[PDB]
Amino acid sequence: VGAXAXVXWXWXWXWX
Amino acid sequence: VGAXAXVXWXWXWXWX
Ligand SMILES: [K+]
Ligand SMILES: [K+]
Ligand SMILES: [K+]
Repeated sequence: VGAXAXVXWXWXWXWX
Repeated sequence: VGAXAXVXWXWXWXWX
């Protein structure tokens, strides 16, 4: 849990 | 739904 790549909030593919 | 900012796969804070 923290910052980097995977899932959660930020930049990439999913929902606005 | 698609690319840009929000929730889902990619970079920023969460899990992975
Ligand atoms: K992430
Ligand atoms: K999106
Ligand atoms: K995201």
